[PDB]
Amino acid sequence: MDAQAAARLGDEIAHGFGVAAMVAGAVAGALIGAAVVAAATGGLAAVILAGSIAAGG
Amino acid sequence: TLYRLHEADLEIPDAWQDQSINIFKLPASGPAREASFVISRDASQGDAPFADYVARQLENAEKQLPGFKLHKRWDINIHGHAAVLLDYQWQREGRDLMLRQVFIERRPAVLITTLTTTPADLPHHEPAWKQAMQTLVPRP
Amino acid sequence: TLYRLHEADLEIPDAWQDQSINIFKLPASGPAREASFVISRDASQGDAPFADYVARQLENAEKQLPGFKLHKRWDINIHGHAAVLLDYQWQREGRDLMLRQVFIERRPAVLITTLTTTPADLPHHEPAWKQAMQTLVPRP
Repeated sequence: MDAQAAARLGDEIAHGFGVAAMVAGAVAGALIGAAVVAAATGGLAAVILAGSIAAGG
Repeated sequence: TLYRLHEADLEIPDAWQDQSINIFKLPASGPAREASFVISRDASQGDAPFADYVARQLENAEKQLPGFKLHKRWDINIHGHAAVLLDYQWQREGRDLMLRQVFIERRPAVLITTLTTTPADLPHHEPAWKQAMQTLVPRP
Repeated sequence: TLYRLHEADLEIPDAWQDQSINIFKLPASGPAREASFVISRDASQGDAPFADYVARQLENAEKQLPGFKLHKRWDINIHGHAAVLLDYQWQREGRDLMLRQVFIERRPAVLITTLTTTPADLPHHEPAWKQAMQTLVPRP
């Protein structure tokens, strides 16, 4: 478990910056889906990147 | 709210808003690279009819996904629930991604299944994807 | 290989890798701000014993989180499953973050619960968190 990411994720979602919070349904699913296909990472890492993707747009 | 997950049950206050995401990575196979299957929830629908909710989802996807291309719209049914199936593609860092997204009307939130692959690899993973969605039973 | 989620049942091939993350945003309450409650899985443990697995988690958290330092640790049993509870503190961009994390031994993957808040706000979110964990019933 990446404590780095669990902390980042838990922090981001607390402040309203989770993926499902900032973009529509279809988009959040699509962003999460791309992150997983793009490293030895896990679900946490994927959800974080989906939010960084969503934020840069 | 008693909340069930694959590995346990636990009670959740109703003031907690759910953003849970099930994620399955389809392993690489032969010529095809790895794909992803994701279950997400969306509680945005409010009072609009379902058919118009999907439209709001389409308009948002065309606006925010770069290189959006719609391939198919399917107004179908899943075990008594109105459903819409979306085949579209968008571009991520020069790579063409082929998406297959299902919106299943439910309260308090729409269930969304999203398969991400490449147009070339889609036919390879369509069997496994077809397997899962035909097995989906929304729970009361 | 049937997969159970709060809203449906479905068959998932075993070749697919589970990376699911349950996510809840805790509402602000009194002087305290919103918190998050996350359930993640980990298959890295392998054959190493829980204690040495839990051991390795702190070693990595202690080098990777700026300003790490450990407040508490429990060793408890949840319905026959060994569990360790950690209260530790770290700073992200100069603001104090507090984590309450429980590792529940299980296979094929260890269950992990993570509550994020601030040292100040932990007492205000603790009652609801206590509700959630006193009800967690693992499946056999």
